[PDB]
Amino acid sequence: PKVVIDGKDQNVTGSVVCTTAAGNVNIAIGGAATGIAAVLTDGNPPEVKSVGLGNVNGVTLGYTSGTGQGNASATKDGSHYKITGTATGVDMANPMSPVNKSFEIEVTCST
Repeated sequence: PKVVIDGKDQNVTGSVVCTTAAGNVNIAIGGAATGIAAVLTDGNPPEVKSVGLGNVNGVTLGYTSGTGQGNASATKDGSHYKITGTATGVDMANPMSPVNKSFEIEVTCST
């Protein structure tokens, strides 16, 4: 599993678990210390509906489709998923302007 936020590798150790419901793919990495999750469509190519990166460098980052904030794309190659885009968050100290960091997620939902 590979998670990169703002060009910085998170070196994630948490396991990757994927499930399906109501025509969507739910991807989740790790647990409390990680809090990463994603929601894709079960089509090809998959459309990113949301990505949650948890709290990184003081900001709770995530992407949400149809908000005008950030962007996100995904590709599926077998069980492998690649999600790239720009996540947004609130600057707790200076809420004047939002925070935009790029992210890249590469996971396999196998074994």
